[PDB]
Amino acid sequence: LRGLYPPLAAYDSGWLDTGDGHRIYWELSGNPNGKPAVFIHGGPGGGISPHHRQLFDPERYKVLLFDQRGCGRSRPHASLDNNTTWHLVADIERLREMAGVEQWLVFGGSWGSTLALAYAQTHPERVSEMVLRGIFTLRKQRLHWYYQDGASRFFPEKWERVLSILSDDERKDVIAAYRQRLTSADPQVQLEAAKLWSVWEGETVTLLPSRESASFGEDDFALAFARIENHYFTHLGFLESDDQLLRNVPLIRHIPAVIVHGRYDMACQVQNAWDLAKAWPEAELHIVEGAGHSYDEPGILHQLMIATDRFAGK
Repeated sequence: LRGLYPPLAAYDSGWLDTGDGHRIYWELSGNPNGKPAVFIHGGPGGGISPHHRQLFDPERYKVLLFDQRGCGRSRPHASLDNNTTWHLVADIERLREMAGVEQWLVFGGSWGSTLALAYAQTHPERVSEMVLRGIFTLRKQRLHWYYQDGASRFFPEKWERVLSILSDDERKDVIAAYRQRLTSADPQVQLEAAKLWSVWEGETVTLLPSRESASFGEDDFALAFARIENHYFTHLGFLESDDQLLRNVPLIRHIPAVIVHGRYDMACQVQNAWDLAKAWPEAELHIVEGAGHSYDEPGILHQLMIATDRFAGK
């Protein structure tokens, strides 16, 4: 189809205690005995949404949605204690064993494409196919484009607000100036910065401006989102190799995949989708023209709904 499936209820939900201070939220909607699928939300620190359920066929898919760690209803709110790429990879497996799935489709866009890759490349037997979107491999060039010099040139008026709170010395490294504030003993300080990191993204993640970019300002979300995002970026996704994710594709090349990406996606450039495709020829790349970063862009949504329907009713 072109649009989302109609709204529906999760058939199950709960909290999985990780054992190191974390209790992660997880839903279960679709079909009990259907094709097992997992949704991997993006923007490190963003959270799942009821809309993420309407993205898969109700009668054919059993989708597992889960809040990441310190975000969403996942308990330890804004907790950056034991919250890295590799810890999250462990949570996907727990949820798998728990869910009782031996292998499933990994649906994840933006940061979720990152985690999808990082998970697929360490558990190649647990993914049947992958549907990636707005590819994000976490290379230094990519963090620099959205948080230092690049996206800035397209939203000069929006980036001045993000810079307003930084001293000139502090302006030569936005990511770090923001890690100070975000990890301030003072929380009013860390909320002022959190609201400025969040809104920047919510405002450049769509081609045309939408009113729903306001949600990124909301204190709680903005506190978790900003500090979790800046956390992972500060550690470079916790990968030791700028290109560990590209330079590790052979391990999953054998896995059916579809790659959707907006030509004008300002959060993660097309260059990432192309680079990954240039390395994974068996994957079907779809550079949707006239669109931005958000999954819900009409052109990106289409290809996503098409990939999903195909990967299930093959």
